[PDB]
Amino acid sequence: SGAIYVGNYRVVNRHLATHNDWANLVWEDSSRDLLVSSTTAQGCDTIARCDCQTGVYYCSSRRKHYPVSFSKPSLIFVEASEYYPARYQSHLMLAVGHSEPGDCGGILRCQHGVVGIVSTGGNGLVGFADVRDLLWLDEE
Ligand SMILES: COC[C@]1(C(=O)N2CCC[C@H](C(N)=O)C2)CCCCO1
Ligand SMILES: [Zn+2]
Repeated sequence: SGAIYVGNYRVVNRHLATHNDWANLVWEDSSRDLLVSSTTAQGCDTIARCDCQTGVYYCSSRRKHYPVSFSKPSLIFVEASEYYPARYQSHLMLAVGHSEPGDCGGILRCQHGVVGIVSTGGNGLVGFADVRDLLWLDEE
């Protein structure tokens, strides 16, 4: 589990969104595994606006932050799970690292701020849903 709290927005994995998130919905995209809801309190996270390919992510199943090198956001085939059929997930970045069920939502960050959140795992790989192109998260 986990979310990004920027401005008056809460960014979560779409597959982990709560009823309150759907009742206060700002934007959602199944192909990216992302959903954004509105919040009453202002958040403290800042979004990175860059092309970094190195950063650090939080792995809840290890209670540890790991430095990683990651691919550029791309269209990647993800195997069937209990949340989605086998499909192409867009704006996904892969790295070598531990990610098991429960780790979705952990933040990936670089020197500029938050880059994205854990969205996929298994096989010694971790995949992150990028948020750096969502410029509107910085306003309103
Ligand atoms: C932390 O990821 C959890 C999981 C995963 O990759 N899933 C399951 C959750 C949805 C993910 C997706 N974005 O399509 C795919 C569990 C299934 C296999 C090991 O990793
Ligand atoms: Zn950066």
